[PDB]
Amino acid sequence: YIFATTGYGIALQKGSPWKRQIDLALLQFVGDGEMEELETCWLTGICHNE
Amino acid sequence: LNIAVMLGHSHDVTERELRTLWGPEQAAGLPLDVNVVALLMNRTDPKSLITHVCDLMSGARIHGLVFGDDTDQEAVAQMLDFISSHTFVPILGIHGGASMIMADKDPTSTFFQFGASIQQQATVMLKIMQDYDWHVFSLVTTIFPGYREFISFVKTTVDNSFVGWDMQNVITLDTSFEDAKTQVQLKKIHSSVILLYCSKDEAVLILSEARSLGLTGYDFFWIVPSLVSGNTELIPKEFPSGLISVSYDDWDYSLEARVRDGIGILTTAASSMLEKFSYIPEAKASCYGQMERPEVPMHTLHPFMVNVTWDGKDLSFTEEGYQVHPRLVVIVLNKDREWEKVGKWENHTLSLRHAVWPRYKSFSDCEPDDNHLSIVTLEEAPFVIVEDIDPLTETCVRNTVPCRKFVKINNSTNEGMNVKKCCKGFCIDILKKLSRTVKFTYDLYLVTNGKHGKKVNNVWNGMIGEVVY
Amino acid sequence: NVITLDTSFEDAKTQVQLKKIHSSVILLYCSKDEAVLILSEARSLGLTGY
Amino acid sequence: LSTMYRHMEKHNYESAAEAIQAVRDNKLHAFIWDSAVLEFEASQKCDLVTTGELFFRSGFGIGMRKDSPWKQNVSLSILKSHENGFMEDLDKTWVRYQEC
Amino acid sequence: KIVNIGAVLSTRKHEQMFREAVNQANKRHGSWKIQLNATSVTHKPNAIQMALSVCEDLISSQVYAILVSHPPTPNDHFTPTPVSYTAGFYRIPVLGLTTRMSIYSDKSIHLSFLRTVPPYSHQSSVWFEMMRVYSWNHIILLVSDDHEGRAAQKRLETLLEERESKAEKVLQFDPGTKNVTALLMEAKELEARVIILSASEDDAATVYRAAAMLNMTGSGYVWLVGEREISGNALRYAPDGILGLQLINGKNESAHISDAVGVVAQAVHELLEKENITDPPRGCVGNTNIWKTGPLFKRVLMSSKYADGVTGRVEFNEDGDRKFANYSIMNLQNRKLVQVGIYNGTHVIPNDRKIIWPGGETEKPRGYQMSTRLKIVTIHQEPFVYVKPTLSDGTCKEEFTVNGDPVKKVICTGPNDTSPGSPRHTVPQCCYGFCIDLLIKLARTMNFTYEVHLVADGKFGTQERVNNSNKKEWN
Ligand SMILES: *[C@@H]1O[C@H](CO)[C@@H](O)[C@H](O)[C@H]1NC(C)=O
Ligand SMILES: *[C@@H]1O[C@H](CO)[C@@H](O)[C@H](O)[C@H]1NC(C)=O
Ligand SMILES: *[C@@H]1O[C@H](CO)[C@@H](O)[C@H](O)[C@H]1NC(C)=O
Ligand SMILES: *[C@@H]1O[C@H](CO)[C@@H](O)[C@H](O)[C@H]1NC(C)=O
Ligand SMILES: *[C@@H]1O[C@H](CO)[C@@H](O)[C@H](O)[C@H]1NC(C)=O
Ligand SMILES: *[C@@H]1O[C@H](CO)[C@@H](O)[C@H](O)[C@H]1NC(C)=O
Ligand SMILES: *[C@@H]1O[C@H](CO)[C@@H](O)[C@H](O)[C@H]1NC(C)=O
Repeated sequence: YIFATTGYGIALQKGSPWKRQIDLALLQFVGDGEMEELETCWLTGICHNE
Repeated sequence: LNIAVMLGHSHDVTERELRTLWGPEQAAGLPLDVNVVALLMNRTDPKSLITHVCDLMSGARIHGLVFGDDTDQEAVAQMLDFISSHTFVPILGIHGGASMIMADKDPTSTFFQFGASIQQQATVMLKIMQDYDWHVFSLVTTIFPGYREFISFVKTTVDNSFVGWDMQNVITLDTSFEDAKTQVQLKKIHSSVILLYCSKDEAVLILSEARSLGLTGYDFFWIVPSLVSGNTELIPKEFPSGLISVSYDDWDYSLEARVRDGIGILTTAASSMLEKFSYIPEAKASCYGQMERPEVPMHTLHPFMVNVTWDGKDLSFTEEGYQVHPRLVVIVLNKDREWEKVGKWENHTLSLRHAVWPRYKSFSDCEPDDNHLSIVTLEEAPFVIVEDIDPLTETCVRNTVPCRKFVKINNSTNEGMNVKKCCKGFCIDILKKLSRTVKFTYDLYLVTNGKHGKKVNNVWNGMIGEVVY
Repeated sequence: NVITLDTSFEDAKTQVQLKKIHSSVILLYCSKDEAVLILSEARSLGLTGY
Repeated sequence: LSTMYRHMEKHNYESAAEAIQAVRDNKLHAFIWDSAVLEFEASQKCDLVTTGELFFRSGFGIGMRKDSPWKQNVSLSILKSHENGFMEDLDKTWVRYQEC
Repeated sequence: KIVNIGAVLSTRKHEQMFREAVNQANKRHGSWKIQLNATSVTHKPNAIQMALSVCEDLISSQVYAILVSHPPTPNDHFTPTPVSYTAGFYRIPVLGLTTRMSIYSDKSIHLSFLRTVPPYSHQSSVWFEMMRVYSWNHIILLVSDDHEGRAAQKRLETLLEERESKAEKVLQFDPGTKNVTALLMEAKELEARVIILSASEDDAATVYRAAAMLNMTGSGYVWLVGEREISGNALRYAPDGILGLQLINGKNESAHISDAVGVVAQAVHELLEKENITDPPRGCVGNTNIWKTGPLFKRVLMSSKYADGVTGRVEFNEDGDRKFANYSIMNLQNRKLVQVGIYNGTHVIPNDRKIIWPGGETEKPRGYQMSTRLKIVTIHQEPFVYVKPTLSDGTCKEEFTVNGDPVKKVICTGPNDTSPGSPRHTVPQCCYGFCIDLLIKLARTMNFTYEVHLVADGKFGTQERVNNSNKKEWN
């Protein structure tokens, strides 16, 4: 129910030649799945009930 | 109807004349038989060649010209192209000075050499790299005639391929005799396989720089183009061994075979022209003069060089005069400085390899290394699986390790070709994980004697026996 | 590992020794006279980067 | 998990409508597609159900050519629509419906 | 220290005047000792006789370079290929007068050819400089199927790729084809409004004739025309608004010959101090070898600098051609040529005269007209794209949501049947849903004209393997 499901991203510079590499690296990491361990060992929501 | 051939002084005259006479008489009897006008003279000068052209023009209207050569000068090819352009007479390129092709064919010229363009050499090198599973590139070039378009072609070919080659940028040398910026340029090279687009004169200095910087190690590989390796008999002591190159030197086809192929192609073209149009071609008033306006009412022979087949071989030519199926034999510099054939390319434009990987060591210097170690594995457990490579110009798609397996041919013979195989499983993943920590090369083999085995007759078998021995 | 230079005025093995250097921070134990030549070799090989 | 292609390639259909029709007709035991589409289909037709929590989570987007000068002017408009409550209203009017 | 320099010249008057010039130059500047005893030959129309005369009068006369000049008749070709080919046997350098064709630019065809006339690569560099100083983004290129055109296109691509810019569309012409209407309209249906031509005079005329037919000479269009494409009938067949080019002191045959001989008169001294010199044979018959000092001659010629030339300092590129040549922009005003843009090199020197443009505009058109015609492709997705057949009136039925609001609908275009191997018909469909709402929002906010289209195969499109699998093309 988030009003604005935005994100964080990376703050680049106007005209900086990094939009052709940073986005590709992020997409590769998402596809290969290197964030599951990070989100499990850095978010670790304790309050879970079922 | 009238074909002339020019030969050097390498061999005798009467035997060459007899063979040229017997050539067209072997098979494919044309309705209009072609004669033979063969001359053997050591002299190679433009005035002599133009006088010979005039004489053969006066010689019962010779329609085709075949020129042999023994030197390595490229100016004779240029003058032959000029003569063809100003005479509209098809001339074929044979072994010798005209072997190397570097000038674009004139639209009004009719020339078809037996050589191959660098683009074909580029894709042959790419196929060799695919066979060797060398996915890392290092493109170092220099300012040379037409090398920029070669770089553009190789880039637009590697990026368009599904192999997924390395994205290493092109490190082009600025000018010769620097001694300061050359080391800076060589610093940026951090690859394992390096492709060279260089000249013969600059090859000595670049190899000396590589030897000084120690770039001739076991892990590093070198690729030499055809033009540098044109003089096979000329092997300087400063050239390290292992310089793999591709050419079509007289190792499997001789001058007689080349002239047989040329006369066969000419006869097929003449037969096709006669079938299309019933008109005997005629020359100009002079050899190549401009007394009258240059006009050719008859159609050019370029379209007739597409559907050409001789003795079941499609030895045709493209619009640029390049051979559709060139020889392109692969020559590797031996340890004792010799060139040997390790494959061919005529098999439907595919690549053939003798499957001999380790052929490089410390040639420039004296420092042995043990960076290449063989590994033996079995396929009896759900941890190692070997699969046939998919026939879609790809090396087991992705996440694979090259493998070797002795596939038995007959129930008696025990000869096994080194067929590349896939490598996947838990052990393969463990080895790949260890690779980063050990930065070591791998040579993966398979057990050729059943299962692992045990000590039989005080002799171990399988992987244990291979390790012991 | 320690990459020890053999002797001065080689011009051939010095580049081989410098090839093995693949680090970012380099410690030098050298003399004043040989410092000029080693720095010239580093400049030729471009080891004085940012 | 490279063994999947030994079965996936031999059962590829032509369209999502054909795939869902086959699933409804008890042809395919399972189907793989985006979570939102499957959830909407399950909500609209109670004969289907969605299993699994999440895997390979991603997002949609709008694709333009690299030389198109309409990148920032479209991104700003999309963000304005997202922050002005248009996206939630569209989701309610096109995704949120009766739940089985 | 006696050397000779050959020269192929159109007329005997030029021969004698250049002989007098070289005789005077032998005593000018340093004038250490006897320098040059020049020999001149004429352009014989018969190729065989010309080649024999050149061999006899140059190879046997102890010469080191050949001064090949422009043919007397501009209409006729008289290609200088034979003399360069003959000089290539001994790596003999040759000095070109006004051979602007890019055939000799590549050293593969002619190993020894050092001309003082800049090739069309310099023209491409001038066009790139004009683009940089005028800030053009949407640029298309028209190149005919010729070697010089291909070389110019390659040079332009190499010079433009460094600024992460690539030509939107490149088309190929033929030497003789007249039905260029399809290519012209293909260029018209593009965002770029700048057209540049590079071909022969006849090809340029026959491709510019259709420009008036398709109203390509109107306002908002900029034409970049080369130096050789404005001459001839192009002046009569081209109205105002043509931005041509011209080389200052480029056609000055006497000045070019004087500069070349002044260069060689010192180059000979700069090369004669070597250990040995490979003298030519005493005749056209007897020697078949090759000089070993050819690269040395090429290096000493290219590395030498001469500020005494009319155009200034004389330097050679990697191809041994003119570098930083003086270019003059010609503007066709009232069917007359006016010199406005004069460029020494790597520097802009604007003039007070106004630069007119086609269509009568007094200001530079930006050439950025997207026309808001953004083609839209939509994939049939059930939760997001509801596709229904249309009625006989061309409009689908109108329904309402749960809240009674009018549901927007967009006319859809696509195949009638998605089954493969069927007679596909592009009947009008009617697709509506989630994406069309945001599309309409974008259209009403930033002035977009959307036209949704379907996909015949019904696939998003990824890399696929087909016949000739080396071609990785997205489907
Ligand atoms: C984007 O919008 C701004 C004003 O908000 C406008 O000036 C600009 O021209 C627009 N971009 C394009 C490519 O039209
Ligand atoms: C000098 O040049 C003339 C023609 O210009 C020629 O006839 C003569 O043989 C030349 N002499 C020498 C010594 O080269
Ligand atoms: C040019 O070709 C087109 C084909 O698209 C044809 O419609 C047109 O009539 C042709 N024009 C001329 C002058 O031949
Ligand atoms: C534009 O070109 C068309 C032919 O395509 C012609 O009929 C029309 O008159 C032209 N417009 C003007 C204003 O001349
Ligand atoms: C060449 O230039 C000189 C002076 O630079 C001039 O006197 C002469 O008239 C020019 N020749 C031509 C043909 O314009
Ligand atoms: C180019 O510059 C030189 C020196 O700065 C000058 O003598 C010459 O006149 C200039 N060229 C033109 C066309 O003004
Ligand atoms: C752009 O949109 C505004 C919005 O009202 C409109 O007034 C204007 O006419 C539009 N301009 C163009 C060129 O479509």
